[PDB]
Amino acid sequence: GPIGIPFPDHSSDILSGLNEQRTQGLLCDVVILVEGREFPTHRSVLAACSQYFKKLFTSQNVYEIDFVSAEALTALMDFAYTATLTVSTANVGDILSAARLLEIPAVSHVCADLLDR
Amino acid sequence: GPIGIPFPDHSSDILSGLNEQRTQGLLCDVVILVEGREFPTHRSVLAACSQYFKKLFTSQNVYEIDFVSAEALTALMDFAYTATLTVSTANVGDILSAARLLEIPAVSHVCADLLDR
Repeated sequence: GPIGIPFPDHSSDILSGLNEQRTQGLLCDVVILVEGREFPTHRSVLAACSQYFKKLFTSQNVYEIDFVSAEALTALMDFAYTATLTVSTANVGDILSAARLLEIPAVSHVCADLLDR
Repeated sequence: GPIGIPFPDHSSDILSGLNEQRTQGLLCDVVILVEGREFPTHRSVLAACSQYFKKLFTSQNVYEIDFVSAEALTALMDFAYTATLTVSTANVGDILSAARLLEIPAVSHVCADLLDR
């Protein structure tokens, strides 16, 4: 009969490979531009993470985003590609604003819970 | 801050979204053709998963892959996008030869051991 063989580290290894690709600018199909900083990424990974980008890409190589800061987009990209959110009580309000406009629920829920109320 | 908050299930969330994309033919940038069967996929994900595909995509939009069976490619694509490989007594040597040619070392190790037993 069929045997299922699970691979515990597989999804981490796939994400690590996609992160290596943006870091080298290899096989990226899109560039986001925010405050003069370029972010080579994958439209597929952005859409799996952000309902804003999913909507944008399912209806250019370059997309200029004006409604978030470069600092916040950097935190949010690093999270999408590495699974770790780097944040301070100085920039958490900025990260939360951006996560709410880009519609990234994991981030927007954790940031708002830190600040609730 | 700065403080690195880990999200332990994020990598599986990303892969789940990539798998939904593939299952529907959405945001897929390449088609693999094997025995008249069409598999819409992402070259970034295949390269992250297979050293053969990494070299191929970093060296068209449709590729006919004649050196693996449709049965073996189906199993290996499901693996790439889900983290579980499903095999049987009857198809294990076939998945083992495809994993060696596609340079997917994690799969060939498990399959070799299954076959030798």
